[PDB]
Amino acid sequence: RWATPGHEERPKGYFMNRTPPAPGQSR
Amino acid sequence: AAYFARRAAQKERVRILYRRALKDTLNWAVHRHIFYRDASDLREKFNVNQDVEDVDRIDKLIAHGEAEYNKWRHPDPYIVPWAPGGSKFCRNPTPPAGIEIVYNYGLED
Amino acid sequence: GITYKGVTVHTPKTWHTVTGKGLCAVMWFWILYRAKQDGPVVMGWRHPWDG
Amino acid sequence: MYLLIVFLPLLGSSVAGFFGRFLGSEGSAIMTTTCVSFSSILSLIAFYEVALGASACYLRIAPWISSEMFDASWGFLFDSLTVVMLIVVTFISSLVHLYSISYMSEDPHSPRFMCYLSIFTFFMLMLVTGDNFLQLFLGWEGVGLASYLLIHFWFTRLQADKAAIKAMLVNRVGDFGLALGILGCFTLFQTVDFSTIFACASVPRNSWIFCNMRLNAISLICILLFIGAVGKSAQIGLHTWLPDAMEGPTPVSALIHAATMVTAGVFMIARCSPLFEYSPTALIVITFAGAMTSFLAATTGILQNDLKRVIAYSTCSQLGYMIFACGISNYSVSVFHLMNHAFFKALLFLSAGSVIHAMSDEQDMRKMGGLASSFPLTYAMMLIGSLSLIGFPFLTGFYSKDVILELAYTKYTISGNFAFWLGSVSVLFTSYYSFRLLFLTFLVPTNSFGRDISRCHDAPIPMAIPLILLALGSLFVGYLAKDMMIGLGTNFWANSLLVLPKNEILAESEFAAPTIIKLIPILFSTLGAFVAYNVNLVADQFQRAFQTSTFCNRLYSFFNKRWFFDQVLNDFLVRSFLRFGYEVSFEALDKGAIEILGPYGISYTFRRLAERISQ
Amino acid sequence: FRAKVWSMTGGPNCRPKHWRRNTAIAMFGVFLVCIPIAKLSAKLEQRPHMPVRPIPSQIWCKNFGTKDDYEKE
Amino acid sequence: DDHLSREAVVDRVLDVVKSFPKVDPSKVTPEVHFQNDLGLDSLDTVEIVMAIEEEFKLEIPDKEADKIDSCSLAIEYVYNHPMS
Amino acid sequence: SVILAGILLKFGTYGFLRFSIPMFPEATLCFTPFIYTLSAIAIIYTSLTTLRQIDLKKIIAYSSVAHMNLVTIGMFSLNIQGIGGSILLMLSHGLVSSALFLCVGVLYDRHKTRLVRYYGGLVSTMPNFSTIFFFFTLANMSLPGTSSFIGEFLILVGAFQRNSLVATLAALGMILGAAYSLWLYNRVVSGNLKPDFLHKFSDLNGREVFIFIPFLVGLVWMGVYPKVFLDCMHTSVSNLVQHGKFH
Amino acid sequence: YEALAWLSGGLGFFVGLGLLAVLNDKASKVPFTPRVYPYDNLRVELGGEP
Amino acid sequence: GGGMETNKNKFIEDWGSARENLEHNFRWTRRNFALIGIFGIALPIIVYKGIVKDFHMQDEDAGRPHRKF
Amino acid sequence: PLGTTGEFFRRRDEWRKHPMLSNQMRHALPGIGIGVGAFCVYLVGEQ
Ligand SMILES: CCCCCCCCCCCCCCCCCC(=O)O[C@@H](COC(=O)CCCCCCCCCCCCCCC)COP(=O)(O)OCC[N+](C)(C)C
Ligand SMILES: CCCCCCCCCCCC(=O)SCCNC(=O)CCNC(=O)[C@H](O)C(C)(C)COP(=O)(O)O
Repeated sequence: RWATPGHEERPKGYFMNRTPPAPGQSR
Repeated sequence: AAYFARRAAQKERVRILYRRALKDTLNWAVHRHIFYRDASDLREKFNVNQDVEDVDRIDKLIAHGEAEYNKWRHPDPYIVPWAPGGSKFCRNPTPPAGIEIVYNYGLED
Repeated sequence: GITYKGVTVHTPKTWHTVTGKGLCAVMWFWILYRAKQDGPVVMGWRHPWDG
Repeated sequence: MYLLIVFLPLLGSSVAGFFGRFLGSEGSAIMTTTCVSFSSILSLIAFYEVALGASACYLRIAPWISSEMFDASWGFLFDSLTVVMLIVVTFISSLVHLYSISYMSEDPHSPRFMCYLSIFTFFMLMLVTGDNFLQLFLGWEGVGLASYLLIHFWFTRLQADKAAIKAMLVNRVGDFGLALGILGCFTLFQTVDFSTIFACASVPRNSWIFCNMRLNAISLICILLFIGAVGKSAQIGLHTWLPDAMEGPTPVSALIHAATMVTAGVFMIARCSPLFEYSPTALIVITFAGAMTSFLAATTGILQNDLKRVIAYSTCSQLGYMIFACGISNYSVSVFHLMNHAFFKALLFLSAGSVIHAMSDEQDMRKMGGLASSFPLTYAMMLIGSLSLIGFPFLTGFYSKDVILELAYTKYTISGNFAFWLGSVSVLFTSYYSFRLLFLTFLVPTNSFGRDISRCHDAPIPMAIPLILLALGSLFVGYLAKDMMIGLGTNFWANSLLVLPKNEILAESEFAAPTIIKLIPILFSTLGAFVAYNVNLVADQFQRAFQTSTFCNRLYSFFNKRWFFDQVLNDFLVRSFLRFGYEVSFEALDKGAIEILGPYGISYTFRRLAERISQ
Repeated sequence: FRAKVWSMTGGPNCRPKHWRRNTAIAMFGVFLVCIPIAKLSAKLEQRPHMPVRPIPSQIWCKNFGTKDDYEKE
Repeated sequence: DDHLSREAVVDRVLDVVKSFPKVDPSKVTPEVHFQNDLGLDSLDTVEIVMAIEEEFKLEIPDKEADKIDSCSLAIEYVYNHPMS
Repeated sequence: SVILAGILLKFGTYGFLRFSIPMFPEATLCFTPFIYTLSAIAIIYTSLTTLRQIDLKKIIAYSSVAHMNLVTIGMFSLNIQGIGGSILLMLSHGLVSSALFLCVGVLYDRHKTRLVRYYGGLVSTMPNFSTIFFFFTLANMSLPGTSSFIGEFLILVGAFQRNSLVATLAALGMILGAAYSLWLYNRVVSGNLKPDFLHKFSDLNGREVFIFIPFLVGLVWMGVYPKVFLDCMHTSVSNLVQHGKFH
Repeated sequence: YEALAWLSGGLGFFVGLGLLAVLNDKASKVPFTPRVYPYDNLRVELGGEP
Repeated sequence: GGGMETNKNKFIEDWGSARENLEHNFRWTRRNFALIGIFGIALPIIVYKGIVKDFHMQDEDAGRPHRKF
Repeated sequence: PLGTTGEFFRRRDEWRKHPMLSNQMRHALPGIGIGVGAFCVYLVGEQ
């Protein structure tokens, strides 16, 4: 299992539980 | 009397104590080629009376059996590792069924 | 390993038996090797190093 | 370069813990282990350039506590004694790191495990390389902290939580003595460094004023240091933690229970060698405690029926043997047995873990029977390790146990003879339960269940290479190190280990041997082999189960419950403390007694005095 | 519910797709910051003793055989 | 972690009472109780429980351990239990 | 509540330094055993009282009481290092107790229970809060490498140099400090998770995460390199210790 | 409370066997003589005065 | 299931806000007198005597006469 | 064997034999058959 890609599109959880906005705008 | 509630308790205790005695026999008999003879001896001992009808001749017998059984306990009895008392009880328990985590807490306006 | 009425044992891999045998034989030989050269040291007879 | 030996494991641990989401369960496994292996290679280089090229290396980073004439610094002491333990800690830590990646491939929280392991590696490197008592004290406390964290690896596991808490309290009560020792030795020398007290450690000859009565000064300091080492070596005083410490994961237990934190208490004595030799009173009580602990553990391990529990008592017996070795000014056999032990018990721990996790995670003697032919590799490994453990003639363990027993016999002091007797009678017990372990498993009809045997899978290759390396070690290292470091005045230790002229009995420990006592522990070993084989293979019809009337079940309970220490100590100390912290301090001191001055104590007093004043 | 909590040290089975890419960066990150530790230590490691045989640490070090006397510290 | 279904459990569970010598292995049924239909002594009730425990690693709590007086209760139980 | 143990608790203890020790040189010496026999038994009695406690706030306050009773020993033990260690311990305590009350108050602002019975298994969730709480508990656990240990080691050194008996009782305090704080940590954020009471809960957002950053950096800075703090006040402590006497 | 009764015996064996090592007096049973060094038992290299 | 606060079980509320106020219980009883006289007047006196004795023994070793204190 | 319960127990777990693992008596010490031969080879030749 050292060659298969991981089954994760993004690290689970939100940093400081702040949901990222729609792409393109700031924080 | 004609009340089977008392005898059903007797038929319950006999099975419970037989199961516990067989468990302890397995614990004491680390090797099994002695466990066969020991288990046979325990089974035969439970058939020594096998004919009790009077209620006055059972309480003394159950008290004597409990006292004799509790005298040897094998301080380290067998418990399945995932059993309640084993070596991996609550190893990696299944997460609780319903719990949610809110994200936007501590915001303003 | 061939399967039986409950014990369907799996045979050990190729390198989990020959490696063990050929590594344990080294220790078996080494016991006597140290019992021959440095063996006469601790027996009470023929103390080595100019003795 | 010498800073890379210590700081690389810390850096790897920090980056793995901070970015354990950036790296998968295998990225941290291949990164922290690689960093630890690089540190091990650095330690090997330092050993080549110091142990053989005899020139110790010294340094000082920055002043830690720059108070008045209390100079505390971040310096390290890369000494000849220290680098041997650098090898011991780094090699075993890297091998354990390689061991765990196979074991932890199924355990979810993988990266946290190598993070904790690297924290432990960094802490004990800081301890062993240290040169100041207080700067060694941070390593001393960090070893306990990492031990707690690793045994507490299973936060859900209730037993692990209680075991970790009790281990922390008992270790704190233990190193209480050492903590007192730092400032005990400071009040006579007005310094805390090692090189400035080993230069002149024999000059002070005055007394003190302790709590009760005036006693000696140096002897009291050494007594406190030994009490501190008790907590980190499971001596007679406080050894409640180690038997219950194997409630966590296995790969750490090969590193914390039988390999390295084992070495902390003995290395306390070993590092401060020219302090205990000038306190003969402390040496005698050290010998008593070491022999007592060794015998107690050796007779403790025999009844227990678990893989990890019994070998913990074997580790404690080796602890007692090493403490005695450090108690008779014969520190050579102490470090030699330390180096041997870190091989032939770490190997056994890896073998036990391999046979445990490959058999549906079961560690028992009563239930699991025999499956030796199912897999010969790790059984050959564990057989080699056991042969070292008993110390079969002309093996790695023989070259330590034989010489330590001979040294015990030679010294005619009131403690030498008693402890030699205790060690001789403990050899029988250790050779008994070691072969009991060899027999109750893999050499009996299989008493396990029919499902686990079908689900059989041998040791994976990445976890077998550490076993191969340890087997290669603990078959040649004893022969290689017998001459070079215990060889009647070997010139590589220099100032690392100092032995006083008066208490130097080595040559007559070999040239005055009666030959009727040197080869006797092999006789107890073969007698134990015979009795164990007879009881556990053939003659078990009455020799195994004793269904007598009285005094025999209680004999079973006395050693199973380990002398009721967990009962008497608990009820009479901690239960009483918890009872009187609620029914004494919270009843008759603050809440209820002097609270007659706060609410309901004076508030109602002024509800009568103030009332009858308007009329 | 494990996906909701951040688990800064990584989730239980956190397996990023490009974990090899991150591991390459992490290993490179250790090496680049390890050099200042090695470089800053070169001004340290005072060992007045001269080994009987030459070691390979003479190229980056000079604090050996120089601090002989102890009357001008 | 295969979690064997009813197909592989109907045979293993019934083999326990099939090997019992007191009961004749000619009219053994997946749905039968040994009290009356099979004619077993009232003491050997828990012995079958121990024997099946030696096959599947699971120990029912003693409160309802002997509540299984029928072969059906044991097999539905051992399927219900996940770690068996 | 974070400044009752932050600055409102340091008035009297610091008031001893400025208006009692140099003010009454001949009276503190005559009353030294009384302060010892008060503080040594305080560190024991309060610590024992701490164990049998259920409220989350009260345990931290009792630990603060024990820390102040410990620093009082090192302050009245007139030593050039005892007083400096007293000041270091007071600063370190002002940091760590403040951090601990914020840590136990962020739980209250979300659930409002203040009971350890309800709290449990908070490592399976809000792990960042668990890490911060563990770090600050270790700081209160009196480990070397944190600013506290620098604080009480000098206290013990100053006490032992004067009286041997008082140092043992004082160090009983840091022995017993592992009985309540570690128990609280393992009973609040490392137990078995219960969904019956804590149905839902979040983790620390950007505010309380940044709140602990100055605390953490100051803690580590004054723990690993307390030189600047000692450097800035060696003259004043020397002047304070040497007063009234001329030998 | 019955455990304390076994506790006394368990430690009693250790101290009892410790006293037995006093009843044999192995100190006087040395088969050799105390070790002696040159130069006043190496007085110059163990302290004292040059 | 949208309440972030605890359920505040009835049987736990009394346990919580009962130990908070123990003045009513701990007013006058036989065991209280023994406990107070053995652990609030006895132990402090013993430890104070030990401390002053230690100071006196320290003074004697140096030879200086003990202070009255 | 006999015992009215022993025969059922032994008969049920009759797979404990496992002829391949019938008895681990020769397998207790695996490396004798090669070590002694190697020792004899190295001893008879260097004379
Ligand atoms: C003596 C003091 C020295 C300084 C103190 C720092 C030493 C290390 C102390 C912290 C060690 C880690 C303990 C963290 C708490 C353990 C429990 C926990 O909360 O785990 C968290 C935190 O995990 C961690 O362990 C993070 C470790 C970060 C610490 C790394 C720094 C250690 C090295 C720094 C030492 C100082 C270096 C010198 C500075 C000059 C999450 O773990 P998960 O694997 O995600 O499991 C949670 C379950 N669930 C996924 C469902 C949420
Ligand atoms: C090491 C530990 C081992 C323990 C050994 C000591 C155990 C105690 C030994 C001393 C006491 C005994 O003999 S324990 C022997 C106890 N035996 C009985 O009470 C018989 C009861 N008989 C009945 O109820 C009816 O006749 C009937 C329903 C037909 C029968 O069916 P069951 O009975 O099935 O219900």
